[PDB]
Formats: sequence, C-alpha cells, structure tokens
Amino acid sequence: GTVEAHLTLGNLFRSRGEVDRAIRIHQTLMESASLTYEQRLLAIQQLGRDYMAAGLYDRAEDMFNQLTDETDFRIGALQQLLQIYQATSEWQKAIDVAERLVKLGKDKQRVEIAHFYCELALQHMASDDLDRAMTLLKKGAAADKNSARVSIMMGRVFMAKGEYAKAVESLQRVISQDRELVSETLEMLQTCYQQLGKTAEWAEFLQRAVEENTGADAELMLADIIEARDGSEAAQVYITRQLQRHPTMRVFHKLMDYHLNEAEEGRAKESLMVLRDMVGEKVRSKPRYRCQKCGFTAYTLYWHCPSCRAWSTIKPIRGLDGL
Amino acid sequence: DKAVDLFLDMLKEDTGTVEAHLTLGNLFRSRGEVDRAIRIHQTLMESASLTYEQRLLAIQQLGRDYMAAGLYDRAEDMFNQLTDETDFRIGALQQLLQIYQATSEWQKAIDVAERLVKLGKDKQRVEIAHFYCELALQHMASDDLDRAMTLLKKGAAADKNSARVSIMMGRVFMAKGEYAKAVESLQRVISQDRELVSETLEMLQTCYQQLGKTAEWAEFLQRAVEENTGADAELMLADIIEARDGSEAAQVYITRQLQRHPTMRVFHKLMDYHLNEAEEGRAKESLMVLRDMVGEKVRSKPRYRCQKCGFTAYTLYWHCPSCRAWSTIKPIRGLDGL
Ligand SMILES: [Zn+2]
Ligand SMILES: [Zn+2]
Repeated sequence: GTVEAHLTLGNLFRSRGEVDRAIRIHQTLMESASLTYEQRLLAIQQLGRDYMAAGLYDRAEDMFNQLTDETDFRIGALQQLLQIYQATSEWQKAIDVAERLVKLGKDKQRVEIAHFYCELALQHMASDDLDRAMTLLKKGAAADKNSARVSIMMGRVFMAKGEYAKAVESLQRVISQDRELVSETLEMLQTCYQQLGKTAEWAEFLQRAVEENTGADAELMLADIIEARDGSEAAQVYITRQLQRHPTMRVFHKLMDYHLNEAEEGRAKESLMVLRDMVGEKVRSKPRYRCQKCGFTAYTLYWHCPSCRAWSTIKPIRGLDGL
Repeated sequence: DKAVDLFLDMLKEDTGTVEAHLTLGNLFRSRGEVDRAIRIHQTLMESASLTYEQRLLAIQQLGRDYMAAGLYDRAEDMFNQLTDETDFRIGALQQLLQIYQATSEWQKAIDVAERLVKLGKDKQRVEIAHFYCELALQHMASDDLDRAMTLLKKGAAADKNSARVSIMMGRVFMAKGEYAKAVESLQRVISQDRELVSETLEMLQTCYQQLGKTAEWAEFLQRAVEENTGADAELMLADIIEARDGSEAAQVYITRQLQRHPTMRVFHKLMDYHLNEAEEGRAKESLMVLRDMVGEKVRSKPRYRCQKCGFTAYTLYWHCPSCRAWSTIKPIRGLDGL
C-alpha cells in the first residue's frame, strides 16, 4: 500500500542518481513505527542499496549485516556484502562471505574466491614470503582449478624459488584453461625452458603455438630462434610467410627491420627508417588488452576490470593492431 | 495511476504540491516513462493556484517531456511560451534550435540561431551557414540551381569563412558549367580550412581539365602540399611529375615527401615503383607481401574522425552522428592521412 509506494519512490530516486533523496525516503521509512517487521527489513534492504550507490560502504555494511539472518534476504544480503568487501579490497572478508554463499550454495562464486586468494597472494609476493603466497594460491587453486590466473601466479612464485620444472607445469595449464592467455606465459616459459636445458623442445612448443594461432608474440619469439639458429635469411622468410597468414603491425615492423638491416645504404633507407620508426611509435601507442564485457581497453593485463568490475574478461587484443 | 497519486501525496507533504508534480514528472521522463511525465505535468497545469513563475517551470518541463517523446510541435508550443521570459529565454531558444534540426526545419532553425547570435552565441554563425547549405541541397535535387546559389550566398553572409559553403558553391558553379568560378570558390578552402583542402582536389582536377589550365593545376597542388593538406595532393602531384619528368623523378619526389611526411599511402606508392621494376627473388617475396598488407591496411582504415567526440567514419559528415556538432569531422592525419 503506502509502504510499498514509499519503498518504490525511494528506488526511483536512486536509479535516477538522486541517492540523497532515496536515503532520506528509505531511512525515514526504516525508522517509522507504523511499519511491520517484514516491511522494515525491506526498508533496510533498500537503504542498504542506497548507501551502495552513494559509496557509503560502512553504512551499507551495517544495513546488510542486519539481513543475513533472514531467509528472504540472506542471499541478497551476502551478495551485496560481497560487493562491498571487493569495493573496499577486504579480500579476506570477501572470501568469507563468498564461502557462505558457496556453502548455501552459490556455484559460480568459486571463481571470485580464487581471485580473492590471488589478491592476498600479491600482498605476500610483495615482501616476498614466498611460502605464504604459495599457500594462498593453493587455496585459490582448490577453489577454482580452472583459474588461469592462479596457474600464472604459481608459475611466477615457482620461478622465484628457482623451481622451473614446477613453473612449467603450472604455466602450461593455461593452455587448457584459457587459450587466449597463453601468450601471457611465453616470456616466463622461455626462461624456464632455458633453465631446464630444453631450448630445442621450446622451439617446437613455439612452432605448435604459432600453428594454433597464438599470435605475434609466439611468432616474433620463434623468429628470433630461427635467426640465431639458421641466420637472418631463414628468419626473414619465416616472418614473410607468417605475415601473409597473420597480418599484424608488430610482425610488419619486424620484417622491416630485416630488410633495413640487409639493404643499405642511402636515401632509400633514409625514408624507410622514418616509416619503420612511425610504425614503431604507433604500435607502442596502441592498447594491448580489452575487456570482452564493456570494451575497456588497456596497456597492462587487468584481472579486475576497473570499468565493469568483472573478473578475467580482459584478454589480449587480436588483429592488425594486436597480436 | 493510483500509484502516481500515492507518489504525489507523499511528495506533497515534504515539498508542496507544485514541486511534487514537477519533480515526479521529471523523474518519470528520465526513466523513459514520458506518457506518465506528461500527464503529471499536464495535471499541474490544470491548477489555478500556480504562480506565474511556477507556470513557467511547468511549461518548461512539459516542453522537455514532449521533446523526449518526439512530439516536437507540442514541444515547440511550450518553448515558444518561454522565449519572452528573461530566465527561460536562452534555454528555450536552444531547445527550439535542437528541435528544428531534429525535424530538418532548416529555416526555422536559422531564425532561432540568428537570435541566439544577437544574444552573444557567436558559435551559432557556423551552424546557420550549414542550415543554408541543407536548404541549398534541396534545390539541387531538383536542378533548381539559381535558388540553391541564392541560399548559399545567405549562408556565406552568415559565415563568410564556411568551407562547406565554398565547396557547395563550387558544385553549383560546376553544374552551371562555370568552371573558373568553381575554382575561385573551391580554392577559398585553402584559407577557410586547411584540413578540408583534400575534399576539393577531385573537383578542382575536373575544373582545371575543363579549363585546359594544367599548369595552374600543378601550381595549386604545390600550394596544397606546401600547406601540408594530406597525402592526396602528394599522390596527385606525384603522378604529374612521373608523366612530366619520368618515373625516376617521381620516385625521388615521393621518397622526399615520405621522409618528410611519413604515411602508409605514400609508402604504398613508393613500393609500387620498386615492384614495378623489381624481378623474381626475395624482392618479389618480401616487397609484395609488405605492399599488399599496406594496401589492406589502407583499404580498411577509416578516413574521417570527429575532432570533438572521436567518432570515426569512411565518409565526410558535416553533421556528426554521435555528438551532433557541425564542422567537427575532418580527415585523419598521420599514417596515412598526412
Ligand atoms: Zn570491463
Ligand atoms: Zn562528434
């Protein structure tokens, strides 16, 4: 009746962005004596959502904390608390709430739990545990065994410990977890294979990677192998063939290097070097990654999209301006 | 209906019945519930207790309601009631200006824009000229060239610096077969907008052909290259050099401009010469692969970009689809525009 109208009117002001008005309406309702207990819970819930929209997370937390012990509100209350603790980077608290949601039991929240443990592990990778970091990552793996991020971070910790064999095992898990993130592991894997004395196998790994269209990284990397091994002629032939098959400005830029280093010298090179330099500056200015959810582009890999707040949606950009 | 009345009731106890109706109508408009917004604001207008100032606010809100609904003529009837009120005049005129453009009522758009200019909105001079161009475009459909030209001249009087007016005058002069006059008009773009010179090159090429003044044409391209207007003039001038001074002399010019203003298009042109001479080997391999890739990159890259909002396109728009600004979309520079 009147109570639902009050609740709704408050909601309308919230979605309009007039959160102060929403707060006033819902708080006055929450504090009214005419309300039933159930109606009051509804008021507390909406007031909680008002505080969320306002960025008043301590206040929001107080509201939702009052609903976790209510069957009709428990699910939403934990869900909102989960959002709060992420927004405030209270990862341990986010885990605990996500745990309750999982034991209630929300399925997909295992994904976020893994990321939360990763966030915690980062705090111990800094200050260099490193045992504490690995412990957290293992808990992360337990939560989501299909998490590419966990695999990558374990690889980095293993490499820090000089455990290159174990690093390869973790890093190559990415192949079956998220193909689009394999390119993020190539630099680390290259170092690992060198430490393991398996440079030959690495060259084959890359050969198969290019065949699976891993992109410019795996191509340029294998080109440097062809060069040091079979000379600059064999490398230029390779890049030439690949450039036709997978046109990219990065491979383009490399092929110009081969020509520029072989053909000299004079006004022909002068203008050519100017162009190749232009390509280089352009490649350097372009974004490397892009959120597949909201199209937020970036320069470095974000696991948590600063825009849409989603997890593991930002992948390397493909195409001519990508890899 | 009953819900709205409930909403109005609880708002009234806090802010008064007038502000309650205004606010709630506004709230529903912003939600896309414009039918609801109109009925709320209409009900407010039925009140006998409205002060004159409050009635103006209600009129303003209904105008905005009708605009949101696309009931433009009803919106106009509202805003026209506000253009003599000091606190509402500028905003009302601007709303009307937006309406008339949305409805392609160019002459009414001109009339309100001209009043805004008088009231200090100098930026509307640019738009007035465009509106006259839109009107000119109608009398060219429709080979009514004399009226089209009359309209373009009114456009020039509003904005003597309008490049679009110069280009369209060029079109009309070319339609009349008066090619010298077309040249005089089109060449004003050199001073009116450096970045739109490239848009005149094809028309000027045609004019100079009809005039048989092939020497004055190369002279203009030199002016355009000197002003750095893009790769189009460089490529056109390159063809003139090749036919006049041979392929070698052209490759040297292009290499010069490529060292000076590097672009993919000019680079592609430079590659054509090498490929046109090179024989089988690593040349026909790497050079061909490179050339064809540049060709695809050029063939795919958009040519234009709005300098205001960043919207890109493959053809020139005078009116930006994204931000609705005029004269903001220009050719993209760098590789390979410059
Ligand atoms: Zn995103
Ligand atoms: Zn725009």
